[PDB]
Amino acid sequence: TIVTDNSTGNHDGYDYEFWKDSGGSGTMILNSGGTFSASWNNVNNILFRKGKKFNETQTHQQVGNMSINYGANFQPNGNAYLCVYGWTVDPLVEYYIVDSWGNWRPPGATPKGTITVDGGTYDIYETLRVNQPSIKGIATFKQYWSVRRSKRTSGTISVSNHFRAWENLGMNMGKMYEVALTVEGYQSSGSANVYSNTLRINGNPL
Repeated sequence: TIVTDNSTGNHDGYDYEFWKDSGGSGTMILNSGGTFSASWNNVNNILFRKGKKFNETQTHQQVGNMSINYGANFQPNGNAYLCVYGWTVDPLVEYYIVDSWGNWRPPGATPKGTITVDGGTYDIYETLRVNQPSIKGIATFKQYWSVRRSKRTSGTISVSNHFRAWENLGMNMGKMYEVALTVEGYQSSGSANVYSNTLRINGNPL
């Protein structure tokens, strides 16, 4: 069913979220299980995601091994990411595992290292966000990034492998708040059809 405004629910067992600030328009259509499609037009910032929200009490190791099998028809006109996305609390952390992008490879900082995983190479990045909107109000928090060296819009993302690698370069993780397959748009238009999206925990689908 159709979402065109900030809305936070559950659909076919996947937690979904549509979030946009002021200006432009967006349409998220909710489909089977993890799938969805998105259209956005002249937005500042928009996020469409479908994944799992957590109760905020366990670390990633406790939650188990996570892996995402997805496929997407990704068509950005401008700045947009296709990625696994989410947060930890304590420390507050916003994180991105980016598999494809529009005209600009994020996040424009200095790579701290690389992980090679799922058939490709990812540069790793840490950035700082100072008094910014967050899930826990206006806060100061870090962003962790793994950004693929070349664009890909289907395959497996071994989410936990990334986390291990982040902790290994001393980028510590808090307690799981969310992991989700995300389309994010910045000052762009475009559309994305996420025809496939299965989150597995310990080999266990959703």
